[PDB]
Amino acid sequence: QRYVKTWFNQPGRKLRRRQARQTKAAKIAPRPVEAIRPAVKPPTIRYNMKVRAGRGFTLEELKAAGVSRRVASTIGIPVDHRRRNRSEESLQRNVERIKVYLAHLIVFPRKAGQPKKG
Amino acid sequence: RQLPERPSRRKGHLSKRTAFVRSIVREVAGFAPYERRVMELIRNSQDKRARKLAKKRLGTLKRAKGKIEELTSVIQSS
Amino acid sequence: VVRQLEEEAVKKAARQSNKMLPLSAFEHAYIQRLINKYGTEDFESMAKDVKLNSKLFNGSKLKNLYIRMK
Amino acid sequence: SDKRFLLLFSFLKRNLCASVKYMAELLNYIQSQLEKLVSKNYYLQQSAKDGYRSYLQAYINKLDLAKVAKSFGFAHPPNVNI
Amino acid sequence: GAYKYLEELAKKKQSDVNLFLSRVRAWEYRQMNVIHRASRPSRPDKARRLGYKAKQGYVIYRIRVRRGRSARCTAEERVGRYCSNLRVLNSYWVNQDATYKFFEVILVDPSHKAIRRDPRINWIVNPVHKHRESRGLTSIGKKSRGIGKGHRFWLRHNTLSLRRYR
Amino acid sequence: VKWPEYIRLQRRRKILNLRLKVPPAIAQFQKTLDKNTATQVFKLLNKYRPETAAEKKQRLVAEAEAVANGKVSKKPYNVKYGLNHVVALIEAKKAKLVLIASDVDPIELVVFLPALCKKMGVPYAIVKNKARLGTVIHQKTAAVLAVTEVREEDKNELASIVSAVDANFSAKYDESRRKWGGGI
Amino acid sequence: SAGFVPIKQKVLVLSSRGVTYRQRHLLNDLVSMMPHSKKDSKLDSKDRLYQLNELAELYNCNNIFFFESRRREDLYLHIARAPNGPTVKFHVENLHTMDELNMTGNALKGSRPILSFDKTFDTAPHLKVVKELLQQTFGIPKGARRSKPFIDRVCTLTIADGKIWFRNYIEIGPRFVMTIINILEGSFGGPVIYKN
Amino acid sequence: YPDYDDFFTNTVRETPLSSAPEPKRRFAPSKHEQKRILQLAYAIRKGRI
RNA sequence: AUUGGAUAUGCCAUAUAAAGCGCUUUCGAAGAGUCGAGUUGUGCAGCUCUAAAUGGGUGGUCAUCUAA
RNA sequence: UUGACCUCAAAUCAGGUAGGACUACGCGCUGAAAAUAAGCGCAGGAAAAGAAAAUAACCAUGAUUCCCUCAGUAACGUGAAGCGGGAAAAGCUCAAAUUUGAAAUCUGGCAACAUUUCUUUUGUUGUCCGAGUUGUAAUUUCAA
Repeated sequence: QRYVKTWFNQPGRKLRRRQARQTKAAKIAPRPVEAIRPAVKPPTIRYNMKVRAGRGFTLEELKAAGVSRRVASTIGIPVDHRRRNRSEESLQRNVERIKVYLAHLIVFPRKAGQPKKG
Repeated sequence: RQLPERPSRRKGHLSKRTAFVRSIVREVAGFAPYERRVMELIRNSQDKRARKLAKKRLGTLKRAKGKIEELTSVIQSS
Repeated sequence: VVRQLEEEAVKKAARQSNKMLPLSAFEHAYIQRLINKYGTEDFESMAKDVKLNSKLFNGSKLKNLYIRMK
Repeated sequence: SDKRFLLLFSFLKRNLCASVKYMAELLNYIQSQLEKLVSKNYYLQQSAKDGYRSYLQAYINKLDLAKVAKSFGFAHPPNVNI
Repeated sequence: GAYKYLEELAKKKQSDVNLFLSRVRAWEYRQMNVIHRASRPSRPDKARRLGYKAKQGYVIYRIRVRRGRSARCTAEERVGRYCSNLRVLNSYWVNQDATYKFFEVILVDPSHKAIRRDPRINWIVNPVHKHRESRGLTSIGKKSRGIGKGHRFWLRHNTLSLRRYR
Repeated sequence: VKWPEYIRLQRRRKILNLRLKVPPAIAQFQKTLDKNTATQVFKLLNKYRPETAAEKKQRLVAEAEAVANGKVSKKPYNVKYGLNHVVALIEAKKAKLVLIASDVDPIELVVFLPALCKKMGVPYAIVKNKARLGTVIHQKTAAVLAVTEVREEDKNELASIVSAVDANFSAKYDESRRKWGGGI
Repeated sequence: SAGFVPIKQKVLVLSSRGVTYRQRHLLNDLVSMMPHSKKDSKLDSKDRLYQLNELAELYNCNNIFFFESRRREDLYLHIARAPNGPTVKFHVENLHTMDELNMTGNALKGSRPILSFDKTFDTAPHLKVVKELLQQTFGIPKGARRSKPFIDRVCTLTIADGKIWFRNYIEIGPRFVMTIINILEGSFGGPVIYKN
Repeated sequence: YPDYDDFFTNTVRETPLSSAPEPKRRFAPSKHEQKRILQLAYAIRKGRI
């Protein structure tokens, strides 16, 4: 029962993180605070009946959904080069996760580079 | 769903060059003390004594096995 | 606000829309000499040419330079 | 084996799938001279290398590969697979 | 590329060629100083793959240590103390004999404009990278102190998480 | 005469090489090309020297001013140098003649070269000293040169030299390359 | 040549990567118990046990005893004849070794022991083959190197509750319960002739 | 110290070691000199060289 | 008084270029006195020996990962 | 007789850098009567770890760290980990393949021209010397 961890900074850690959320999105307004995560099945027998947020959409999920790896991280769609679709169920649950995302997305135009000649 | 091959699992198959580069070094470098002793025992056909010597040197049977056919093929090519 | 963001978005896409690019004076001559001698549609023949097609441009880029001329 | 093309080239002059394409490409463009042009032409070299791939695959241990490549117009046999 | 041949030739460490060179070279180094600078890597492929480029800023030193902790780990700390203005990138085994093991130690200059401007070794200029060898951050440091992903590899034990509303 | 520690190191090392039983792969790098063929090899090579960084600029400015005012060539013919570049060329069988510096410091670099050039059937020779091969390419040192293709004008000279390297380097020795050097 | 002074019975011992300390002691104790057995370093493969036949031929061993440790807690003992022969795979638990002071039996090393087999061994056709193979392996061959002609130990094999209770006698300390699972007609593989 | 034995190099290997084709780099005029030339022209136009 | 990042607009711009994705009658290099075996000191380390290429590691013939 | 290099020196050579302090937290190493204290080395505003030579045995998960839970369980009085819930999220770079129709690369000297938290800071352009072919750029990193 030596050195103790005492949580008197729990209420101030609650606000420190709230202000960090406030500081972050204020820097990147139009875009959401967080990325979209996929929906994945937990890897056990106690938990395979539930759905939970994944780490990102695999290469094939984005390929069928219509975004390539390079343009999918710009618009905020994390990729997961580890995860892979072993069954058509997970493919369809996450392909139509990006479908609703790409419908609700307003990609603002950037600045182009136009050389004087061709 | 069948899945396309992940290119990491391709590892260790072989190459036409990496095999060729390994063949040249085998000839150029020569042979280690123990490989010289093992090779002589094959020429004298004391193979059972030869193979048991290899396992003592390397440590495992498959490693000892694999080196034997490397040297025997070298013998036939020579 | 969401409606305002939408019309602002499609506005800028309209202002910066002309992604088409012209041909520099070199290219203007470069594709003209190829088309003045290999007809206009035989993009496989121009690619195989060794003298006029010095840069060894593939057929896909030859059409790209063609449509870019108009 | 290293003079098959030369006989056809001479006979055609006297009586004037990919392998068929390779023959036409050289005939339109036209032994060291033949080997020089192919090694100096990019489009022609691709056809010639393809032609040897088809002929060797179509035909195994009997044919002299080095002479076969000389027939097509290459200095040495290319690193064709089978 | 020759670096393919060299690497497959450095595997056979007792063949006729390697044995001659080991005894010939281990004699050379033992006449030279214990920590002596090399004008070039004695293994231009192993140094190559560990982060050495033939360009100004990259420094090779050779060091022998008696046999009988980790020898590679001592090779870092002894040279890192010898060239005290230089960062320790990696190191490798070059030769051994019945008493010594010889290593070469790759060092870079944080103060060199050819290093401070190339964005693949800019990182080691940073202050956090002072004396990596003295803190177990080289490859032999991370391997030795168990740093490794897997099941094979204090205060979380002997504290009390005495929360507020317990 | 108390020698410096490094003079003693240089000379003892030289004596050591001639005394030990050198392996055959390192023994071949002591019996090299003769002197008459060496100057003849470099007589040709000094025709195909790559242009210096001084010439490569003075030439490229001429094109730039031609473009800048108002404005195509033939393949540049020169000698191929660099260990990785040359080793690739032999394997790709694009090299007509390989010249190997006799005294490369870590001998690991070229010890496999005579075997590889023999394997691909590329006529090779072990020319004396790297600094000779260095000056051909405008460098301090070259571990290996290789002639890959020469103009038709000098095609006859190269063929004449290649038959000499065959007769003077590979026809001679050959068997002596398979004996352990040193032991003297 | 092929063999000088060929003993009647020869054995080989193999060990697993993942055997606990208590599993290690059991192999060490039995190895010293059997003078006709030769100890060898570990075999890497987990399911490729066919390599044992080539090793036994290399060492001129007639019987192969592979100690396999599953999940780093159990111990599966497999015994098979050198040339073809039936392979018996069993899980050995309830093991006591010489590191237990509960048994204070003492005997000279290498002494040929007397085997007492229960009548239940011959009752079943499958158990009859196991009893004969165990008797042949446990029996110290005549003229074996380092063997002792005198006999001072007795080994009792009994079939009770489907588990063989290994008893050596005053008890020596080695007491294990082996549960025979499968008997394969081949050596470490092939067709299956019996199942648990 | 036995005599050198060549159990691999006693024969000459006719095919090239690599199977990959020749990229069009080695038949077209250099692109790298083109970057240099166009940068050289630009300095001339802008009055640097 | 210094500044962060966007926005509008002007002037230059090497675009003879560079990049993503369809397709393949082509190929796919992958880290050694290190893995590892024997023993010793408390996973790592010392000594003795010393590897391979669908190979190697780790799990339960399959799965999973691709160290130095 | 003259020169290439290779290795090795010397200089109050041109320009640089290291040391000592603080040490609450960091990373090592050494170590008692707890992997503790003391000792020793080394850093930063955080350090370390970190984009799987990872789990699992599923309908599978997917860098690291941290919190809760797992759990005083498992294994052997010591004392886990995966899964589960959360906080935060970001990915990447080399070596190994010929730029070979062109070392395309970089330090430095001088000369200019700008810029500046700043006359103190930071560069660009030209030009000469060198570095470098025993390999500096472009390209590629297995997800390919």
